[PDB]
Amino acid sequence: QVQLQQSGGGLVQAGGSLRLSCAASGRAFGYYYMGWFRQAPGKEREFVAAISWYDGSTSYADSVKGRFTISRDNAKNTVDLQMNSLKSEDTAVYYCAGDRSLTVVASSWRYWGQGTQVTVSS
Amino acid sequence: QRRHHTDVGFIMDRFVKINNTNPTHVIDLMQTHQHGLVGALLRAATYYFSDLEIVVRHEGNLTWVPNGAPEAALSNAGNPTAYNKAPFTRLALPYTAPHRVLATVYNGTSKYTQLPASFNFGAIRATDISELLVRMKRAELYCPRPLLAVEVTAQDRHKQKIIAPAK
Amino acid sequence: QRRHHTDVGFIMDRFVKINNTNPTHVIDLMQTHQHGLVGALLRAATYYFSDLEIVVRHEGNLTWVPNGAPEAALSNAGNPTAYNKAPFTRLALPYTAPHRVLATVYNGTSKYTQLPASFNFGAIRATDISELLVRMKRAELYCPRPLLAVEVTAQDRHKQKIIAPAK
Amino acid sequence: ETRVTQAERFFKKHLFNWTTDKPFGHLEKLKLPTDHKGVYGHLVDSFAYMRNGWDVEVSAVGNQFNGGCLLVAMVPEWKKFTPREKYQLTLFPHQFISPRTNMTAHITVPYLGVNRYDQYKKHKPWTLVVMVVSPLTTSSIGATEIKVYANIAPTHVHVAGELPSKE
Amino acid sequence: GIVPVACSDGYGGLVTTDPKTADPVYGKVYNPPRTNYPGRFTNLLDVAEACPTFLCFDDGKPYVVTREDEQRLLAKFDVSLAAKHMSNTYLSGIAQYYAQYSGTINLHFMFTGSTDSKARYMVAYVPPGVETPPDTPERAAHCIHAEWDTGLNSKFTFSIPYVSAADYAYTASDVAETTNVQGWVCIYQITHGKAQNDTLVVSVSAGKDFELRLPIDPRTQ
Amino acid sequence: GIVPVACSDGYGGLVTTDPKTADPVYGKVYNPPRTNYPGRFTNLLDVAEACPTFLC
Amino acid sequence: GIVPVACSDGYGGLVTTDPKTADPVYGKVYNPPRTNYPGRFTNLLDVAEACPTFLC
Repeated sequence: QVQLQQSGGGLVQAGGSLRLSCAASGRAFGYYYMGWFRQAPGKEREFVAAISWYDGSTSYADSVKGRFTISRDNAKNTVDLQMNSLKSEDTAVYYCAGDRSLTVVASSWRYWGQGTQVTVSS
Repeated sequence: QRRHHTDVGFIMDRFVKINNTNPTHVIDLMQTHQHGLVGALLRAATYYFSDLEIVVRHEGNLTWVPNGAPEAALSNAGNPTAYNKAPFTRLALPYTAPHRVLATVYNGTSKYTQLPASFNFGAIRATDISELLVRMKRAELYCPRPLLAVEVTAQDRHKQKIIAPAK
Repeated sequence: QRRHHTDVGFIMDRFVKINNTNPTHVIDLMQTHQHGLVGALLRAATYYFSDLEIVVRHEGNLTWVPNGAPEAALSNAGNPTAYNKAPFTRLALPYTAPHRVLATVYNGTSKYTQLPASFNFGAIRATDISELLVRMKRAELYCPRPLLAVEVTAQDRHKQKIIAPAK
Repeated sequence: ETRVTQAERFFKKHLFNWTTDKPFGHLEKLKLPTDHKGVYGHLVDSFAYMRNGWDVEVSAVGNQFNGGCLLVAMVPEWKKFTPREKYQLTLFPHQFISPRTNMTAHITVPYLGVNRYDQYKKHKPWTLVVMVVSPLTTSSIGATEIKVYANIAPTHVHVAGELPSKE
Repeated sequence: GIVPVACSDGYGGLVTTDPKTADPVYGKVYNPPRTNYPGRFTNLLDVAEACPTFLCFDDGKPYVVTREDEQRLLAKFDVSLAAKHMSNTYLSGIAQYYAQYSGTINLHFMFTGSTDSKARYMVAYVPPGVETPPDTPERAAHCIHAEWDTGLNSKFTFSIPYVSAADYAYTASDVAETTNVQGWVCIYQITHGKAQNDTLVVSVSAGKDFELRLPIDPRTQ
Repeated sequence: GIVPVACSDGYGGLVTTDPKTADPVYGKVYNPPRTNYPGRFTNLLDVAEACPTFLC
Repeated sequence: GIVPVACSDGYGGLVTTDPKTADPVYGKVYNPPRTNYPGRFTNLLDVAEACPTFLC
């Protein structure tokens, strides 16, 4: 069973940096697009980032472009979201998800993680 | 007690003649005579795995194409070609079938009383073939099946004349 | 996974027939058939380096002159002469060309569609030659080039009949 | 040999015209070295044996409102291409040029050949190849014709055997 | 005395691929080294994996054009190294010389369409199961499928899984065994905005764990 | 020089059950393992001893 | 028993420059030494390099 485990969340000051980790187990880690989704309180899940599995690529949302960095480690089966230049709007639960699909919709990703809480303090 | 003469790996390691020979031949272990030592002890298993060694008496060169190769590939010398010596030719072939183990009985078919055609070791061709012997190396057997002896019509038991030094 | 059967040094180490044979022959690897395994996998490289082993079926003695030797030197036995045995002759030749590596395509000429004459391995002569086989040892290839499969006229894909144990 | 640092400088040129009526498979070529009019041409004529690499920067001036893809490549030992192998020009060093995504390519190649030194008056190893992958689509708000350029400078120029003048 | 030997019967013949070397005729030849020569490849599958090559769609073009008709099916093409669409591919060229194969095969989609046109697509692979491929763009969602939109990238790579009965599969699809041999891929257009002649080029390369097994010489010579 | 050998008379023939192997023709073939396959028997008498059968 | 051997096809012929020696016929011959003989050259190019010669 493709299982995603999130870690690295917590409280952090605005303007700082934080790194999240997504530990994945399974035989299909090397064929699945892996990205992150953020769910603001009272808001639906929204795409924030994604990384490819063949060349490496990158794609960030317009709200976080130029501020985030998403990286993958095939040998360790871990996907990380390196975060910098924090702002208060980023206080939300960050969900690791994957699938063969690369979209902005959240309903199209079959597998999800349990989520981690990230709080931005102004 | 010594139980070496009933070993499965030891009883299968001997040459056995294959009766049906053609200019083009598909090497299948199920062509053996069913009542011989090797044939009958082989039909008493469900699956098997083995290498092979063959002795062929041919005219001209002999070509071998592995399992899955097209039939038209038998007319090219790029595939392993053996040039004929005087008495005959000895070759050692590997196991090339896609399946992990082969079988002696199949329950049904495989296309979207007859085994699938994918149960073979390859093919050989020459201008003609006069005799062909096969030899199972490092044999292994699985899932035993019934083995039957010769029947007795009305006697107490079968009588066979043994070799005697009588002059 | 095992990727040994696609090795460049392993796929090139087999005998291949050279169709054109003459009483005097200049051994060039570009005489191979273009659609065979070795020929087609060789035209898919730009440069190459290799040794050679040859099997020749001749009458009388066989003489070999290295690369750059005059043609008149083929009539003297001082150059390596092989006396004929019954079936054929096996010899191992070195690489004697002046250039570091050879080539399969040349863009232009070399004299102050045709490769320069300096791309060869030597020459052989006998009173006649009936067959000639060559073998590339320790081959190496550089700068890959397009490799094409057989075309499909109107079908979905090419169909070739595979070897089957059907009786 | 001595390295001439004055022969390594750029020189912009013209490749071809990119209109809308050219479908997939339109091929343009420019063998190197071309008729350089600077120090390099003097080296080509007044020196005999040279070796050097290359680097190229091709640019297609346009706008994002057009669609299409361009393939630029450096084929060594250039040869005329039949339509079938035009599908396999990604085996050579290459980059994709498309006004939607990118604007400039960058390919650097070293010196390679059979001889350690070459006479560019006779043999031309490298070639610049530009082909249309997808046709140039345009509308009433897109440019009707796109011009492509080409900066080009030899790298690591090494020459041996200095020659006299012609005056 | 001298050693006694027995001349075995059947051994000694010449086989085209025997592993024994020959006797040298011309010794002491030192050839100039071919060290640091750029572009040396030692495995064919490494070259096949590194560089993808185009597919040949109908009429002889390497892109599929958007269709303005009710059939949301852009196209389908067989996944077989002997198929009609993979005819002009380096992978098929290598594979024609071998008998069995096993592993993954990758698919590359690249949008050469205009920037001002946005669209949604999906791809669906169907192993050798049901008698008819799911021509319906919704029926194919039950297969192993993916969804990609040209709003975050113009490149999207899809991997084709290896599903079959045995360990190794044939490469030389037989005259017999009719019906869909193993696998087909069909691409659907969920929506399209001002995409009437917008293009889409597809290329195929070997997977990370592809492998070819038995070298043969099948062509007619 | 070279080693002298004597070609013995009577040896060298082919016997159906000789213990000497043949010369390979097709190298580097790795077959999938047949490990943990249930129901592997290596001796016939073990099968005969384990399972009785009826009399007629 | 005795060792089995296979008589290969194609080998064994006589080549003018083969590196294998022959079988002696007349042993125990001790020849007087040719030590300290002036003017011994072992390489032709050494002689060519040492002494120039005229042009015509």
